[PDB]
Order: sequence, then C-alpha cells, then structure tokens
Amino acid sequence: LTKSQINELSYLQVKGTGLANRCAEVVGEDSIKPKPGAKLVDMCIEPKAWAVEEEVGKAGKTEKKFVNSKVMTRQTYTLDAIEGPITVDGGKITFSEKEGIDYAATTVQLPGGERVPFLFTVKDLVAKGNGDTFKPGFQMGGDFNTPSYRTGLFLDPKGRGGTTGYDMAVALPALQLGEEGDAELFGENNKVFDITQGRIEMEVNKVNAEDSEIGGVFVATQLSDTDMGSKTPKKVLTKGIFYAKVEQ
Amino acid sequence: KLPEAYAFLNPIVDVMPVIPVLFFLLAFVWQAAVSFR
Amino acid sequence: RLGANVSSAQGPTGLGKYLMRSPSGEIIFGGETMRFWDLRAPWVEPLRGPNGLDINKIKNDIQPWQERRAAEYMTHAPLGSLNSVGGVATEINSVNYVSPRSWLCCSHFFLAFFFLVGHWWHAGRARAAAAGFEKGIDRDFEPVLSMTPL
Amino acid sequence: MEALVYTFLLIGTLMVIFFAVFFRETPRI
Amino acid sequence: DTRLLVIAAPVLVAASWALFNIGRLAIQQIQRL
Amino acid sequence: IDLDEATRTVVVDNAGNTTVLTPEQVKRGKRLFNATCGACHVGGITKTNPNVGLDPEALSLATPRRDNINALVDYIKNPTTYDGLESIAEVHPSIKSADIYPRMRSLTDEDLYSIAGHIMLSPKIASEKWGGGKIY
Amino acid sequence: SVFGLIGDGTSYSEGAAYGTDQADKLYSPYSVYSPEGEKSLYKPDSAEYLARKKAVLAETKNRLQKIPGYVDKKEWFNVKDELTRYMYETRGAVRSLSSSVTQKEKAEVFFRALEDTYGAATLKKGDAVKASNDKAIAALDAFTA
Amino acid sequence: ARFANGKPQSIEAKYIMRSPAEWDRFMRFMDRYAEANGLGFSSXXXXXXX
Amino acid sequence: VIDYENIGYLGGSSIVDINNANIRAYLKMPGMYPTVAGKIVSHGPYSGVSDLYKIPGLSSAEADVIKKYESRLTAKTPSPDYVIDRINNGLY
Amino acid sequence: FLLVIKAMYLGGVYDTWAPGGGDVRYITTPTLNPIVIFGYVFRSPFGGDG
Amino acid sequence: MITALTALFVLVSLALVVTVPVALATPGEWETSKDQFNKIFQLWVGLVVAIATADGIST
Amino acid sequence: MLTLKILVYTTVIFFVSLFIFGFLSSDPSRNPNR
Amino acid sequence: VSLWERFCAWITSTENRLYIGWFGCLMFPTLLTATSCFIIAFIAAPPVDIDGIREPVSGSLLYGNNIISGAVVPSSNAIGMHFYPIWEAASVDEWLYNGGPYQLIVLHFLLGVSAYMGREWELSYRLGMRPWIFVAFSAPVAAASAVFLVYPIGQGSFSDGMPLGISGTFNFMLVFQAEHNILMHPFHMAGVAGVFGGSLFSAMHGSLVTSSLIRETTENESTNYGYKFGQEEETYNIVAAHGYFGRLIFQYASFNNSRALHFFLALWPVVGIWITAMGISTMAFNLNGFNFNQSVVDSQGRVINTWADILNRANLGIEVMHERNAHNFPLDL
Ligand code: CLA
Ligand SMILES: CC1=C(/C=C/C(C)=C\C=C\C(C)=C\C=C\C=C(C)\C=C\C=C(C)\C=C\C2=C(C)CCCC2(C)C)C(C)(C)CCC1
Ligand code: OEX
Ligand SMILES: [Cl-]
Ligand SMILES: [Fe+2]
Repeated sequence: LTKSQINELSYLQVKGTGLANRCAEVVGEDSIKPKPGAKLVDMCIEPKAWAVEEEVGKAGKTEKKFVNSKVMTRQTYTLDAIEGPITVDGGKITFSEKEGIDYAATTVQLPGGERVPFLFTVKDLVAKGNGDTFKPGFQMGGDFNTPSYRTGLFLDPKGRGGTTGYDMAVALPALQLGEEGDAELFGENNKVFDITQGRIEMEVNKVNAEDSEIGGVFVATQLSDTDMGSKTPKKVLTKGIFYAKVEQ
Repeated sequence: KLPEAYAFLNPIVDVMPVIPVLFFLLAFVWQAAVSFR
Repeated sequence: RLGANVSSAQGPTGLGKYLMRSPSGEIIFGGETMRFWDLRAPWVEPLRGPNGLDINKIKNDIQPWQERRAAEYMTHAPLGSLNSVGGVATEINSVNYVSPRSWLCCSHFFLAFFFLVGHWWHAGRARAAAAGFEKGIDRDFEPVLSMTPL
Repeated sequence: MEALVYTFLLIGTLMVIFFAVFFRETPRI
Repeated sequence: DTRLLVIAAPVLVAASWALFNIGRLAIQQIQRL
Repeated sequence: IDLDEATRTVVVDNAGNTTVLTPEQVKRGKRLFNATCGACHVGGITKTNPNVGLDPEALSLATPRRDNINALVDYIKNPTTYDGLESIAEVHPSIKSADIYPRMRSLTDEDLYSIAGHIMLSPKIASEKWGGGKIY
Repeated sequence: SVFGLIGDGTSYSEGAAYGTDQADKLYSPYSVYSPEGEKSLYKPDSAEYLARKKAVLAETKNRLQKIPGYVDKKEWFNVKDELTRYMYETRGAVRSLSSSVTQKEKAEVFFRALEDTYGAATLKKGDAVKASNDKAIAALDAFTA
Repeated sequence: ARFANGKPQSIEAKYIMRSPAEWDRFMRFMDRYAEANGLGFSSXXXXXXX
Repeated sequence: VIDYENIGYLGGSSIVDINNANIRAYLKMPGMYPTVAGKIVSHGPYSGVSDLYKIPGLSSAEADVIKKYESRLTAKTPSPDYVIDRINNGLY
Repeated sequence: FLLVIKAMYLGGVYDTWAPGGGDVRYITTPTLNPIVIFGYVFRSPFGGDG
Repeated sequence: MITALTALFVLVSLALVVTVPVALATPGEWETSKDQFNKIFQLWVGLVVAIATADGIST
Repeated sequence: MLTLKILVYTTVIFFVSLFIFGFLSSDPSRNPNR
Repeated sequence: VSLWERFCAWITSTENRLYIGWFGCLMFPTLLTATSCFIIAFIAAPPVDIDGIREPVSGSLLYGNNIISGAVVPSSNAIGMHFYPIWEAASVDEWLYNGGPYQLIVLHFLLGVSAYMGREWELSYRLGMRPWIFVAFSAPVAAASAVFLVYPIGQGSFSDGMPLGISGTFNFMLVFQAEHNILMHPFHMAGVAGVFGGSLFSAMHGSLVTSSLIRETTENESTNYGYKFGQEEETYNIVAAHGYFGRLIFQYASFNNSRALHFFLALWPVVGIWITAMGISTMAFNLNGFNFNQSVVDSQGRVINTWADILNRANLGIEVMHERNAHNFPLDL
C-alpha cells in the first residue's frame, strides 16, 4: 500500500501486523524533472531475496554461483528514512547519501547449516543517473562502503577486543613465559577493522509526479562480515524494491 | 498535613493504622486467658 | 544535543545504540530496552507514527517537558531494597525511595499464591470430609486390601 | 567424538531407570 | 522538646494497654470469656 | 578524628575568602541535599549526564568557576551550561524555574547556603569518593 | 559516650539523631515530618511566570491553527500527537492564568472542545473533527483576555 | 503474534476444526447423560443417584 | 589493534588528538565541552589543525576558544574503531 | 454501575491520555461494542497482548 | 471549638469502647443497663453531627 | 505451517475437553465409600 | 453400559500399573512432549542468540559441549515476553535461532508439574487417604514456577529465565546475586534454614529410628530383613528412642506423639521452600535484600567498611562483567 494509505492507519492498527518493513508502492508513471538543489527526504530499501556466493558442482564441474538462503533475523533487514542531496554535474543525477537509517544487522543461513552474518548498508553512496528527470526507466547505480560489523567496543568471549579488553588470552599463561610467546595466537589476539566495498544498481519504475515519489527495483552486491580479521569475508548478492520521495 | 483543627489530634492518627494487628494478638491473649481450652 | 547523527551510529555489536527495528519491523529504542518495545506512555506517544518512532519528530519537534519527565522517571525507577535504600543493589544509601508499584505487586503476588495454597488445602479437606475419610482410613475396611494386586 | 560417549551414558542411565520401574521386585504381604 | 515523642509514645501506650484492660475486666467479673 | 574547625572551613567566594559552616548547617544540608538533589546527584555524580560531575575538580573547570559557595548559590538562582553560554533553567531545577519544578517552591536562602556548603564540604571529608563513582 | 536519647536526654548531632522531628531552629518544618518550610521565601507565586504562560498560550494557538491542514489529509496520528505534545503545558497554563468566573467557565468550554477533537480523531470522522477544531479555535482566540 | 485476537483463531479453518473435538466430547458425554431433569439428592456432595 | 600508537593523545595526557579522542577528552579545557567540542567531534577527518576553522557553521566565539587552546590540540591519522566512538565513548 | 456513574456524570475521573496533559474529564462516549470489550477477556496473556 | 468538640468525641468513644465489650459479655448485664447505653449512643451521634456542622460552617 | 497449528490446536482441545468432561462425569461419586 | 462410562472407568481405575486419572490426561502428553523436545535439543540444538545482539551461544552436545557446560539456552532478548510457538516462525531454522525450544519445554513442563500435583491428589482420593501430599509437593512446583515463569514476567523477558543446564544454573544464580542481592534477603535465609533443618531432621530421625530396632535377625543377615511387609506391630521401640533424645538435650524438649513429630518433619522444609519461592517472586519485581552499604560512619564522616561492603564489592565485580556487550547506558533497568 502507498504512503498516503499508511498515513491513514494509526499506530495501534499497525503494530504486529508486520507491514512496518514494507515499502510503499508508487502509481501513475510520470516524470519529475528535479530542480537542482532538491533532495530525497525519504528512502526505503527493502531486500526481497538474499544469496551468498558459493561453490557447487552441477555435472562434475564446480563454479562460483550465488546460492539462496533464508534470513534468521525476523524483520530487521529493511532500511528507511535515508536522505541525500541530488545534484547535476553534467546533466546527471547524483544521489550522494548523507544521513539516515542506512545500516541493518542481518544473519542468513546457507544450506548445510552455515550462518553468514552481514551488515546490509548503504553508506557514502554516489549514484550516477543516466540523465535527469526521474522518469520511468531511469537507472542510478553507484558504489558504497560497508563499515565493520563489530565496532571497537565489542569483546570476544575470552574478553579480547580492539579498543578495550585483554590484549592476550589470559586463560593460557603457559603461552607466555617463552621468548616467542603468543604468536600462533596473534592472528586472533589482534583485532583489525577494515571497511569493505559494495555495488548497488537501482532501476526506477512507475513514478508519481503529484506526490513527488519514485519507486523501482534495486540489485546490490555487498561484502559480508569478517570477524575482526579472523575469517575471510563472503560475497552477498541482494535484490529487492525501493521507494523514495523528492523534495524540491 | 492534617487540617489545622486536627493537627492537635495528630498523635492519635500516628498510631491508628497499626491497631488491627493488635486485634489479632488479642485473640491469642484471650485464648491464653482461658487456658487454650 | 552534541550533534551526533542519531539513527546512524552503530552500536558496539553493530545493532544500533539509539534506534533499532522491532521483530515486527517497528522502529524502537536500542540497547537492552528492546524487550520493552510494547510500551505506550503519554509522554512518548507524541513521537510515534504509524511506522513506529518517527525520526523527523525526534530530530526537530522535541519538547522540554518530555525531557524533564524522562529524567524524573529514569531517576526514579522501580528499584529498591527491603529497607528502602533505593536505586541499584550496589548503590550507596543516600536516597530513600521504593516505588509503590513494587510494594503493591510483591505484596499481592505473595497473598495470591498463599490463597492458592489455601484453595488446595481446603478443596482437598472438603472433598475428603464429604467422602468420609478425613480422619483416618478405617483399619477394618482398608480399600487397598480389596483391590487387585499389581 | 565424546558426544557419543555422553549420549551413550545418558541413554544407559535412562534404560536402567526404565528397568527399575517395570521390572521391579513385586512386594508381597 | 520533641513533644512529638512525648505525644507518640503515650498514645501507642494507651492503645496497647486498652484491649488487655478489657480482658482484665472480663476475667474479673466472671464473664463468659 | 572529629568534624573539627579546620575541616569545616570552605571557600566562600572567588577571591578565596573562607567561611566556616556551623554543625547545624552541615546537618540541614545533608538533609536538604539528600531530599532534593540526592535522586540524581547521589554520591557527587550526575546520573543523567555523567560528563558534568559534581566533584570539586569539575566545578573548578566550569565557566564561570563553580568551586565556591557563592557561585553554587548563584547557579541555583540561575543555572547555565558548562561553558555558561546560555541558561538551562527550563531543563534543570532552579529558583528561576520554580513554577516548573515545585521542589524549590519552598527553599530559602539559608537552605541554598547550607546545600552549597554541603556540596563544598563533602569532598573535604571523603576526599576521593565525592564524584568518584563505583570504582571507589 | 556521647549519648543520644530520643532528642530528650542528650543533643543534636552532626549526624546520628533522627527522632528529632525538630531541633533545627532554622524555622518551621512545615510539618513535623518535612525538612522543607512553607511557601514564604524565595519563589513568589506570581513573579514573572505569567509571561511564560502567555507565551505558551500564543504558541498553543500557533500549534492549533495547523490542525485543519492535517485533517484535510487523512492523517489521524498527527492530529493526536500535535494536540498532546505541546498542548501539555497549555492545560496548566490556562488553568493558572484564569482567575475570574468567565475565564474558568469558557476554559472549561475550550477543554470540552479539545476532548471532542481528540475523540472524533480517534473515531476517524472528518466532519466532527473539523467542527471541534473550529470550536476550539473560537474558544482559544476568545480566551486572550 | 501480538495481534491481540479473540482466542487465537486467525483462520476460520482453525476455529471450525477446534470445533469438532469439543463437540465430539459433548456427544460422548451426552451418551451417558441424557433425559435428566430431577432427582435432587439434597445431601452433602452425595450425587448418589446416577 | 593490539597497540594503538597514539594512546597518550586520547585524553590521558595534556595533548589531545582531534581525530580520535572522544568528546569527554575536551573537558580539561574550560569553555569548550558543549557547543564547541561537539562540533569538532561531529565532523569528518582533519589533515591538520587548520582544517578546524573551515568547519561549516563554526561561529566566531567557537573559533576564538579553539584558537585559545590551539597549542594543546594535535592532528593524527584517523582510526575507524576510534572515530566511530567520538560522540559516545561508552564509559561514564 | 456506581463507578461508571462517577466517571460519567459525577465529576469524571483522571485521564492521563487527555489532550493537553493528564486531567479530570468526563467520559462522554464509552465504548459499548461487545467485540472490543471481550477482546481483552479472550486475548492471550503473553507479551504484546496483556 | 471543633478541636475541642472532637476531643470530647474521642473521650466519649473511648469510654464507650472500654465498656460495651465488657457489658455484652457479662451475662444479663446488657438488658438491665440498656437505656443508659441508648442515651450515650444518642450523645455520640449528636457529637458527630455537631463536629460535621462545625466544619461545614467553618468552610 | 498452518497445518501444524491446526494439528496442535486439535490435540490441545482434544485433551482439554477430555479433562473437562471427565471431571464433569460425576467424579465426587467415584470413591472408596460408595 | 455406554462407551463413555466404560472409558471414564478405565481412566479412574486403581488397578492400572500407573494411575492415569483425569489429571493424567494433561500430565502424560505434556510431560512426554517436554521430555522428547528436551532430549533432542540437548543433543542437536544449533546455537541461539540469547541477548538479542546477534551473538549466538552454543549449548548442544554436538557443538563442543559436555554434560555440565551443555544447556538449553533460553529464548532471545528481542522476543522478550512474546509468545513464540513453532508456527509463528517463518522457518524451523529461524525458530531454533531465537530459542523457541526453551519456551516450548518450559511451558509444557509447568503444565505437566501442575497436572502431576492434581494427579497426586486424585489418587489420594481414589485410595481413600487424607489428601495433602500434593500440598507438600506444591513447594517445589512454586519454586520452579518462580524461577521459570514469574521471574521472566517481572523482568520482562524470557531471556532472564533459568537456562536448563548446570553451568547455566550457576550463571543464573551469580547474575541474580549481582543484580538483586539474594543472600541478604530474609526469605533466602529462611530457605537455607529450611533446607539445613530438613537435612538435620532427616538424618536425626533416621538415626533414632534405626538405632532402636527390635532384635529379630542374626548377624550374618541384613538388619532390614527383620521387617516383613504388611506387619501389624511397630518394628522399632519409640520408648528407647525418646529416652535417648530426652537425655541428649532435655526432658521437656522432646516429641512423643509421633504424629506431631511427622507433621513437624513435613512442615519445616515445606514452609522454608514456600518462603524462598516468595523471595524469588518478590525480587522479580525489584524488591531486593538489605543494602547496608556505608552504614557505619566515624565522627568526621569518613566511611568504615563492614562485611556487607565487601559483598557489595563482589556484587560490583560480577555486575560490571555480566552481559558485557548487551548494555549501552549506565543504569541496568
Ligand atoms: C550453603 C549455601 C547455600 C545454600 C544452602 C542455598 C540454598 C538454596 N538456594 Mg541458594 N545461593 C547461595 C548459597 C546457598 N543457597 C549463594 C552463595 C547464591 C548467590 C550466587 C545463591 C543464589 C540463589 C538463587 C538465585 C536461588 C537460590 C535458591 C536456593 C534454594 C534452592 C531451591 C531448591 O533447590 O528447591 C526448589 C526445587 C526445585 C526447583 C525442584 C523442582 C522439581 C520439579 C517440580 C520436578 C522436576 C522433575 C525432574 C525434571 C525429573 C525427575 C527425575 C526423574 C527422571 C526420575 C535453597 C534454599 C533458589 C530459590 O530461591 O528457590 C526457588 C534460587 O532461585 N540460591
Ligand atoms: C479506634 C480508637 C481507639 C482504639 C481502639 C481500638 C479499636 C482498639 C485498641 C485495642 C488494641 C488493638 C489493643 C491490643 C492489645 C494487644 C496486646 C496487648 C497484645 C499482646 C499480646 C501478647 C504479647 C501475647 C503474648 C503471649 C501470650 C500471652 C501467651 C502465649 C505466648 C504469647 C507470647 C503469644 C482509641 C482507643 C485510640 C480511641 C480513639 C478511637
Ligand atoms: O538479561 Mn539477564 O541480567 Ca536482568 O538486569 Mn538487565 O537484563 Mn540482563 O542485565 Mn542485568
Ligand atoms: Cl541498554
Ligand atoms: Fe518415621
């Protein structure tokens, strides 16, 4: 249902129903032709399907394929209320995300019991439209970075962390007291925090001009979580719908 | 605070709420008086 | 107030330390208080929209009276001790306060369970007395001796 | 591999409990 | 002078001894205690 | 050791003048502070905003200086931010916001003087726990 | 040593006696159980809080003229939230400012209008909400006296 | 889940099928107890008359 | 990291880094904690201390009070695990 | 009934959710729908339901 | 006056409570001394009405 | 998963009705003495 | 003869190896499903996030646990007090990720123990005996309900309930001490007194009865073989045991009406456990034990530590460490 219909519903009528994650649809395909200096006040990114890059053999040959996977977290994945300034460098629309709820912790489980947590985020996005007027058939694209899934304040089960916590494994004191002490354990004692990169490609669809709202379908591929450098991260492919409202 | 008329009678109110408990005990003292017949 | 972009600061676990998403999708306060997302209070409803906690209202239309109410409620939580020390169990004793909600709930829960025990006792005794063996067995009509062995 | 040992011990204890209820000495008067 | 103390002790006083006084009188006058 | 004359002397003004609190004052303060301030400033720390503590060191770094009785009493009369740029009377207990906060609807000058004296004196007694926190 | 019988056989104490219920000399402990005094020092009943109350009333007006715009669109949560978030101080302000009988009676009328607005907004009836908002506007802009 | 709910029937099928179990029990119970109007025992929890 | 090199500039010493220290570090300098330290910690990385004065919006008074303590401030390379926690370090 | 009468025509009761803050008001239009009233009685006792 | 009026009421209520429980018990005692108890009951209710009238008027 | 809910809702009402109508079937009469 | 009648009769029969009764119709299926789910989950349950911070905790045997460390981890903090049956999850894997089996097992176990009490009473009625054994069994049932249901209700989340395991039980007890000060609560004191007294009286009663046993056996044969099932006379001498007990402590102080003795034996531990369950229930709503922190002050005002302050120190040590990543704000409300 569209935003004009959800605004009619009160909070009591919505709680529990599970439509808080849903993105409002847009009707009445039209062209916006944004005035320079305008920006997107709201923006909801809802993933409809998740997949993880994996190796699987079809007929005796293995190749990189994206296998589907069910999400373990219940109804957290959707992003909303993203704002960013639209500009025109050479007659091209650039979203340039600036602020808003754009990260979302999400865990997905592969076939075979493997659990792959990842941070579904759109941060420092730079879109590059194929023109101007947000009109049926528009495409944005762009790149973004993904922060560390765990920040410096997180503590490992043994009490080790980056900004705080033990620098070594206190449970094993015999690893000390030996010239080259805890080394094999240095890979896990040392907590590193690196930002990854994500590629998103957004295609616009039916656009309402009266309410100045745009909707469409996006495809994103983001790098998964690395447990503070302990494990090599995976590759996550995601597709779904979106919605955004432009204020001029 | 009580109305100014009864501020003099305040100390009785200071003990009034705990009366019932004592009724209970009275039962016990009454039973003791009759030899826990 | 310091200028931090609320609803964009990842928490220590990466979950979000100010705004989260409820398991039904509603936008709620983060931290350990996500278990209490079902709350509805008169001083917090003005900030709630159909989607949950509205963000534009939080960013712009905040009120000083809400701040005062929240500070007073945080400073007076239903925490205390039997001697009414107040606060957390590890706190030193300077304040003297235990919320009446705690008193009422604890006292009436205690009374309710003991009246359930009274129900058990009296129901058992009433049925036994009506049947006619609330004083003993019989010693000449013991029903166990008339039943098949096993 | 010790999960097998733990499971075996627990199931053996349960079987012993089973035999002590349905295969008990019948007490007679 | 904490007349409050000299006011709160003696009233607790009279109240605590009163019912036992009723017991006195009942046992004295050979009552159906 | 007693609460002698030496330990009951506190700074009264910016200059440095040092007056002496009568024992009665001490008592009344400890009472008034625990009755009104205590809920949020128990132990010399600010419960709602832990950055702006109540220990003498933080009072010494406020703008203006808040490490004497006169400035504390003025702060109660008219509270300001940590840097003193504007007044926060609408979000803090004060005589100016007596209508907003009914607690001060009865406080008197001596009451304020005794509360300020207690705030000044307690770090002279404890000397490490006033505003220290759990650790101490 | 240093006894302390219920403030009757010893003395005060830099901290020990409690029976006291007095022994302070400062002045009147409102009641034998209250450290605070009576309302006769520092804060005055009507210093300059009336200006703050009048400002609250003016901004309450400014808040209440944007309700018909919110009811024209089918948005009901906004009406309730707007009517409760800043009008919160307005109930007490209007009650305290009123001193004559006419002000009291028609402030009661205004409260009736606001309550009717709230109820109709909950029931989602546009006509009733609009009429109640009009009546609330009339009462409130007829209150400035 | 938290959707309030009369009892917890969400689908008419769930109610219409929690129905036959209770009605099956009512029928088996009626099989013994039928055509009973009087026989007032007037005693402390006797109910001796079947 | 197991050992950040710039420990002393996190608030322990008299010299404080502007690209890593939390807002609580700007408490030794009077007249700076609210409305001034918040602006510094709420904005992006700085290559040098001179980058502070271009901070958008920075009022004059804020510029003056920063110039008063310009000697104590220092600029080091940003670190993500510390820049993420500039506004709210976690400890109270 | 006496409680209802007190809340409706005998000065009213204190209502926190009243517009402009908590105050004493008359409950002019109580909800009489049996479905909404018994929804409380027949709903779950678990979290989110109450 | 109120303060005093009530004081009395308290004194008469004490005198009534200390003697009613003893009467009822002591077999027979009751009936024989019924009219004085009725008179004291009327005095008690009169005192209550007088106290209520005081307040009202005085407010 | 609606089927699983249906089956459990049956089992539950099954056994609960068994209980309710078992205790309604003149239980106080069932007793050593008559 | 109808069918219903025949059934009702078989059900309330007292000649079945195990009594079924009408309460059995609730006890048997419920306890059976609870134990089946518990046995399966203790062996092969995947990790579960309990603090709702996406940090799953393993509690299954097949996930590198032993008997002591293994447990059935309670449900996630994100769920809180919400009902989470299987059919509300979108997948069984997700149901396992959020700790649904804990809710299933605990609810079924509570219903089963209540039905067990009812069944005890029902058999007591059928056999024509005095019906108060289930009153005695109420105390463990009350304790289990307080630890599994009432405490989560008061705290507001099922994640605060006692995990079904050994190390989980110890963790629950330690966190309870840190957040509530159970030791300084008079009801826990009453419970410890009740349990210690129960052990004392059990040992003393057994010693007194076995010591005074009528000589009816040789030396090369178990003393227990002197007694024969279905005797008509007491196999022990009450007079000798009472003489020994009276000479040991005092003459006045001694029980003679063995019936009064056994009633006291039943009364002591039961009331102790009732009072303890009430301690847990009251403290579930944050009515903690005595806080004698900094109660002793010298003339100047400096604080003099007592033994309670060291308890507060240990409580602080436990508190600042429990659920290290879950908290974001200074107070634990
Ligand atoms: C010497 C020291 C000492 C002693 C004696 C105790 C004694 C006690 N503590 Mg304890 N405690 C201590 C130190 C001590 N504590 C310390 C230092 C701490 C702080 C870390 C605590 C913290 C603490 C907490 C937090 C709790 C206790 C509790 C208890 C009580 C246990 C309740 C119990 O087991 O019965 C209750 C019995 C049961 C729950 C069993 C129910 C059985 C059900 C009905 C059936 C089960 C059937 C089973 C599954 C299968 C049957 C077998 C079949 C296969 C054959 C008891 C009074 C508990 C309490 O308060 O009681 C509720 C409690 O919650 N203590
Ligand atoms: C109202 C009023 C009043 C009051 C009155 C009343 C109503 C009553 C009272 C009375 C009371 C309320 C009292 C009580 C008393 C009690 C007591 C006195 C108790 C005691 C007891 C005991 C102590 C016991 C002991 C014992 C014995 C003897 C034996 C056995 C053992 C024992 C130990 C148990 C008055 C007068 C003020 C007047 C005004 C009004
Ligand atoms: O979950 Mn289990 O422990 Ca009851 O406090 Mn808050 O939450 Mn968590 O922390 Mn502390
Ligand atoms: Cl938190
Ligand atoms: Fe025995």
